[PDB]
Amino acid sequence: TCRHPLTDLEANEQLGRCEDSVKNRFDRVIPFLQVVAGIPLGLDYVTRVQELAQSSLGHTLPEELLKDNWISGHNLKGIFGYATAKALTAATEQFSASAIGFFLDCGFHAVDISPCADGRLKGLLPYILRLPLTAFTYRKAYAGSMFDIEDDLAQWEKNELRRYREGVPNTADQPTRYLKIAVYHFSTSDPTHSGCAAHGSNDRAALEAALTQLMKFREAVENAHCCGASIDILLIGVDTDTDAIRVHIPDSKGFLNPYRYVDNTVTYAQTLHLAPDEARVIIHEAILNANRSDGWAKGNGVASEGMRRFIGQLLINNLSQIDYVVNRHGGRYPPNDIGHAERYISVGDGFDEVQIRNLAYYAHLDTVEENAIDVDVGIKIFTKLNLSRGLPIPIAIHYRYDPNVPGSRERTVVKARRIYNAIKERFSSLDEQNLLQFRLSVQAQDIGSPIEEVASA
Amino acid sequence: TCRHPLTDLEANEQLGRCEDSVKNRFDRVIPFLQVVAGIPLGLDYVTRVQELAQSSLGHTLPEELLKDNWISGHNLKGIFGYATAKALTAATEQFSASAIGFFLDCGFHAVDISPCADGRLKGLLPYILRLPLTAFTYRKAYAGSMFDIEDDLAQWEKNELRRYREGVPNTADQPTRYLKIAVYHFSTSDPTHSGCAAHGSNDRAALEAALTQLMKFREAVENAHCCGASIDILLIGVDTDTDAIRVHIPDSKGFLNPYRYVDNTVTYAQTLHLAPDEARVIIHEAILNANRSDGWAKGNGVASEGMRRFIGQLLINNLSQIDYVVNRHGGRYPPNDIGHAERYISVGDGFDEVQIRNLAYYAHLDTVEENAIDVDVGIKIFTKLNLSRGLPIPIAIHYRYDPNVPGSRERTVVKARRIYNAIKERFSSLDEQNLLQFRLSVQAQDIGSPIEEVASA
Ligand SMILES: [Zn+2]
Ligand SMILES: [Zn+2]
Repeated sequence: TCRHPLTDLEANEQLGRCEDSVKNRFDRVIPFLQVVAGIPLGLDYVTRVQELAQSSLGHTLPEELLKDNWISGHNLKGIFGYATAKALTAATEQFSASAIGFFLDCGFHAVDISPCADGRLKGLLPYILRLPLTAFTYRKAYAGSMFDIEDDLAQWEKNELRRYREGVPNTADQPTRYLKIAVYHFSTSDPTHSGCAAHGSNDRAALEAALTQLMKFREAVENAHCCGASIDILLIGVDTDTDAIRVHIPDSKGFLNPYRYVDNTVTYAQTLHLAPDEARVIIHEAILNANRSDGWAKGNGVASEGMRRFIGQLLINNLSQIDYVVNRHGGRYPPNDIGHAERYISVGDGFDEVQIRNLAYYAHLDTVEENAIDVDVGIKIFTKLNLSRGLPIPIAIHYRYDPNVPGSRERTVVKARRIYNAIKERFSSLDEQNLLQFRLSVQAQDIGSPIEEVASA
Repeated sequence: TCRHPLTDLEANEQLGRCEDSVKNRFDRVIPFLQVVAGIPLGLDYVTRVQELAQSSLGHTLPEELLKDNWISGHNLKGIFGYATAKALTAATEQFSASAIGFFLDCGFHAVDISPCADGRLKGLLPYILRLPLTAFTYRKAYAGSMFDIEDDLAQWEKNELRRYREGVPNTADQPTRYLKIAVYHFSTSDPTHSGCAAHGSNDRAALEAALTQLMKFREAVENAHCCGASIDILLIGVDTDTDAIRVHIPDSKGFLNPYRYVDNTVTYAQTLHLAPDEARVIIHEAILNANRSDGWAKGNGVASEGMRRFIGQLLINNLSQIDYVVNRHGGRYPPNDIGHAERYISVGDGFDEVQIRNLAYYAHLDTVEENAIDVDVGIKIFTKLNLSRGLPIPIAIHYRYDPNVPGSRERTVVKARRIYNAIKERFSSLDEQNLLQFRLSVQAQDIGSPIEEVASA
């Protein structure tokens, strides 16, 4: 078990430290609750619980959570909800140009990544791809990578208008394109149970669904606008057991083949014992041989220089993540980490500060009526994850708003409260048992904006 | 009672003929139902009902509506729903460049009108303003003229991108602007009961709400984009009793004063006995005196030539509608026509083919969860309008889709069925009594596209 020459050691250590700290903050709540349940409800109950909470979780608890526990029993569910919300707040607060130039040199003025809403793909940008979130990098996760065409088209139009009017990334005459990346996931160890649940854990079904959505988006962009407007499409598959990516190389015209791809597992295997420059040569030629391969991978021409450079950089970055997983877990995630191990249900736009693998179940929705199935899937997952142990389900309803648009924050807060009430009236049996805990938050759309808590009522 | 020299007589006759035909098609159903209720449920019930329907409504009825009526009683509610749907279909089927040049000469490359969702404002474009619906004219009605800023901003961005890329209306360097018109309504005879129900029938409240929304949209456009991007705003008030408009004249910088306006009632009064050219001179100077007036109407500078020409054309067009109302109803709508007299509830994008005053109650919504209050208001209105007489409430769920975007039609049909089910589960008491009848339809976003019925399940 040696180290790859291209591994980013200090970045790996930093990422591991952040992951460990956040997961520990979320996980230490349960032992504290178990200790609390053994404290008699005497006259010293409140003081003892408060000092124990200060010693364990680093914060105290509101007296309303403990004031009437002597007559109403231990308020373990309320303490759990409060502690989970505090852990999420602490994680976000603790988290809180070169990428644009690199994208421009590769021939793109904007990169749009649409991975699956699976929790195992949450850390796709900071861990698997090592791509920072910039003003021109977007991450819109959907269930089964089934991203919506209309909003992507609107984003494309907005970016093109910005290029035409101000040329913020670059002037409109530059021959750069809009890059849309679709990410599917699969499990090598358990293909039939640990795959994409949106497609019945069928690897090829997820692959073809993502490819079809990419093709539909490209054709919609072509149809909606004239003068030969077009976009570039990229397809990436992630093995959730080893966090290794296979990138489907487009041909000269940009079409993607489900069989023409570069797999980073064999690349890591065959570049382990070489030297940095030689490994870079290896991946540079390997992209070419994969793109020029025949048979089922028959492709017309070869991909552009920018495409190949971008894919090579992606593979080099993913090598560090493969090495990170090998170091931390001996080459494969533990059996508990292979499946669902989420700590809370994220509803709305999600958090850009806690992009950690298998931390939360994300349900991209603006209305419960439109995407109820995501909420039901999350509740079903947490029924086994949490309700089996008797713990309540924590739900963070987070939304982003644009401060430039007048009245946007109030509308966003109203939307958050509406979502909270809709999730309340559904699963009303779980509500009556206090098995659902909520926290509502809003944030400005700018990167690094503070997160503001809002009252549930 | 003489005729205004500027009245468009043949256009008035044509409009009156269409209004009469559509309203008669909708209204003749009830007498037919009353005749049907007197037919004994013998062996000749089906044949007699079918021949009566052919003689009266011009179409037959499905046998399933009448096959089991002998044991289940008269199916008057089902026949009512079917006949109302057929009447709407007949009206739409019967309904089924110069404007762009006129807009360009006035300095606008796109006109966006956002009237109140009141049924009395339904015929605002073809009757009150005489403005045809073109590829660059949009009509987005909202309750209380409370139009949404985000979609308007998206439409502005799309239009500007089209100008920059292809210059379909005109090239981007042309000094034209995007024109946004907000229309509020008021009642002269019954100000406190027949005003804007979204603002408690308060005229000044509706005026200031519309003005505030226009100002918010202008400031949002200014903030979201640099290089001094801006839009033009116009405010119009409509007296639903006489269909007369007062247009608030902007000053040199485009700001609007709630007190600086030209009223078309006094204009019609003072131009009745003059000649066409003299009347045109009168309205041309009247715009100037109103815009230069002082006191509460103090404004900085005078409006541009294009603005004044557009407002003058609007007033000249509205003169014909004032004359039309004077001819048909003796100067004021009948007391039954002053209030609510709608025939069905339109849910979704509405119909561009039946723009007739007080024909339908429109509820602009994509989700019942988001805009439930519109549905409740419509149900409350039709409880007095229809449920008092024992008739069911007819609801047309209509939506528009873009054929260019792949999979758009299927998504739209799914959305229509979802809306239908959501309205079904709400007001379930009305559903169980068969007091809600539905028809679901989709249409391509292009003007003049056919309307396609879809099954409720
Ligand atoms: Zn998935
Ligand atoms: Zn109104």
